[PDB]
Amino acid sequence: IQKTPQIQVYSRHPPENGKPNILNCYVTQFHPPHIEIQMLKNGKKIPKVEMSDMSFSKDWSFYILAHTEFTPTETDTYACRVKHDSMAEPKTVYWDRDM
Repeated sequence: IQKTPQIQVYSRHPPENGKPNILNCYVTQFHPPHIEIQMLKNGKKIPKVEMSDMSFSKDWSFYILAHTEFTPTETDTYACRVKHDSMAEPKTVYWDRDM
């Protein structure tokens, strides 16, 4: 049947407040390919998000990478929100600084 996405949210480099960085949302192991991915800053969709082409895995699933430039601060929250038919509602995964 439908396969549920695995979602990994991570920065390129160890985060330092006030230093520009790249935030990534890597979504894997989903089927069918229809999916909606948003990267969020304080709950608001980030307008400048780059999406890789979607690829297919030999384990019978699709994967894709969203990323954006960001500057971490003490108070800003970042997340990736993923809507897929395998799930009853969109899943929000927070960037975890305790990472």
